[PDB]
Amino acid sequence: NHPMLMNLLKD
Amino acid sequence: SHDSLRPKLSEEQQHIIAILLDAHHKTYDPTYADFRDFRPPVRMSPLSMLPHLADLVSYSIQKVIGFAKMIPGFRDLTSDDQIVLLKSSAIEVIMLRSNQSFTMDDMSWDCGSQDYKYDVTDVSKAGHTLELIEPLIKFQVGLKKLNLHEEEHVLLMAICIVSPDRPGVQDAKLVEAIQDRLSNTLQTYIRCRHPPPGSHQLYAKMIQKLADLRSLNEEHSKQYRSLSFQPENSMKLTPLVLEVFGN
Ligand SMILES: CCCC(CCC)(c1ccc(OC[C@@H](O)CO)cc1)c1ccc(OC[C@H](O)C(C)(C)C)cc1
Repeated sequence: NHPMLMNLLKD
Repeated sequence: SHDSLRPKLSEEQQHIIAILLDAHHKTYDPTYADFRDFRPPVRMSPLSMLPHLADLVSYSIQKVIGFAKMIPGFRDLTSDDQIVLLKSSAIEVIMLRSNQSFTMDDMSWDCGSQDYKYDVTDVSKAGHTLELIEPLIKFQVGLKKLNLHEEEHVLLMAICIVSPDRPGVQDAKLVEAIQDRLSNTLQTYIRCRHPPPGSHQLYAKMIQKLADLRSLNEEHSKQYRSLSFQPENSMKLTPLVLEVFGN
């Protein structure tokens, strides 16, 4: 449950 | 013993440094132009700086994540480990990166206009007490006095992030493998590029600053938990701060 962190990590 | 006792920087170590300098330069704005987009500072209502500083911290978390993604190997860890590492380190990296704007004159953060010149009273007006403020200022002064090269500063932030001993890390050995490559690069950099004196005992002093950051993290976390327990305070935070620091 860390969608914003996960988004900022994605490429 | 070989990569660590290496006399001069290898080509690989040189690339690591170049990558981290680029990563820092694309995630640290020394003009602080985005600060005008935050909720305005309110000074002189005791938590009056909480909204502005919540925005500043939220912005800073985004930049720390941006930096972390460029550390060689970091993106090759599992997503869960990346998350754990960033949740645990974010406040420490913020403390490290802020040192670039910190001035020993009046022990303030110059960012770089009067409204965005932050002092101990601003931290106080975010809800923090002297139990945090005092060791935080000590740390900023201690770090500033080390007079790090930018190379050492970016290596220290990366080493901070990729710490295998954080609670919740799954693949500790893989994390350690990255941290070791970075620590060796730092050791070799200091030996061959940092002139005596000031290279004297520099590596051990930097490692000590990492331990000091752990203590500062614990104190900040305790105070944050106290503040954010009251939902009217949590309401004033940002979605990313809540996600990364908890609610
Ligand atoms: C007066 C603020 C000084 C400081 C010191 C951190 C060492 C700061 C942070 C980021 C900066 O960013 C810019 C910098 O990197 C440019 O070099 C500058 C300064 C800070 C900010 C917020 C603080 O608390 C926030 C609460 O915990 C909250 C709201 C989460 C509930 C505590 C300290």
